[PDB]
Amino acid sequence: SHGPSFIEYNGMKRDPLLDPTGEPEGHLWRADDNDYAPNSAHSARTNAALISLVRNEELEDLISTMKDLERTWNSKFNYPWIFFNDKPFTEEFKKRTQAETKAKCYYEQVPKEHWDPPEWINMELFRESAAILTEQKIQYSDKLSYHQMCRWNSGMFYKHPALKNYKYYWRVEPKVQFFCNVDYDVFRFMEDRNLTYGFTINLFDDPKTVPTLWPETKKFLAANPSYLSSNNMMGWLTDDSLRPDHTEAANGYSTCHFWSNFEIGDLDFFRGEQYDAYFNHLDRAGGFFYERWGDAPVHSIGLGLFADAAKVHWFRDIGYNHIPYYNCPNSPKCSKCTPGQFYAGAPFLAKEDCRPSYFKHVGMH
Ligand code: NA
Ligand code: NA
Repeated sequence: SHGPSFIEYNGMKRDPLLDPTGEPEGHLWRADDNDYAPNSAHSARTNAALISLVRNEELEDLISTMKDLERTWNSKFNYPWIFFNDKPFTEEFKKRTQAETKAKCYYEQVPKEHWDPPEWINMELFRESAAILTEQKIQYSDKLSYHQMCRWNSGMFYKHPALKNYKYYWRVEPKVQFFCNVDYDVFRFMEDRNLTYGFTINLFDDPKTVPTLWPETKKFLAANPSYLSSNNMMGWLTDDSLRPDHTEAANGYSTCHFWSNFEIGDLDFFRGEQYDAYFNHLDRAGGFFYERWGDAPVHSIGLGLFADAAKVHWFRDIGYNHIPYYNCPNSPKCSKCTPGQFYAGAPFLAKEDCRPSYFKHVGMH
């Protein structure tokens, strides 16, 4: 039912999002039953934050996003927002953002050591490979800052001092929509079930951004044979049954990833020995700069090799859009999205959905 449609792969045959979509099973923490007052010192909030890497120039898009997340969820639960940027935030940014929430907002700067390329990266080699990716990649002109963002999301955000006393994060990107009321504390949902990571969308990537990522991953695994988890996603990570040319071009990796612009995650997974050693291996290999290794594939591979797959959750009930893709469930809590419509735009976008592989090899839990 949830398997692949072919005409050539052309997306999902029957999207599970069409099924009546409700809340997860088990105990759920409700706002009407608990102290979630924004300034209460004895609230039901766990140690979690909404986080966003965002520039001053993206303020208007951020405000639209905050309005959706607040209306659908955070106006009831009042978790804090923590904003990150390599430059200082303006007073206008601070005033406008804090005006959209009753929760506390924090404004943080990424340190130089978490943003500047590391010493071992040769900037001439960077510029040469960037010129080639610029020539090859569709609707793409390279910038150093894209690579710095990917590296920051991959290995640095969870080392930031501001997050030291936090265990969970919900990553939010400046220009996104949320469509569905969510009436339970998602952070404590994760905590009570010892969940590691939550996603809404699962996509193929551009193999040109990651050609040596899987080869470098295999080198890391050969050097650290005890790191591979028992409940791993090797079948999903190495699948070639939907788009075999992607898997060939990325040298053994399907390119499939959790679409990391949305994440709800356990910071302590990424801080752990296994994932962080993986990140540092990749950091030394140089592919964050000499290629364009995305934080999405890097997170997805890390989770798929080192996490328990039973602790990774599809948040099917969180209606979500980041252009051009959607997670829109069939629920009366949602509005202004079409249930089960994966994409908006030209029909060639349909094949970018990797959930039929993820659901086969890992599951829909
Ligand atoms: Na309450
Ligand atoms: Na290009």
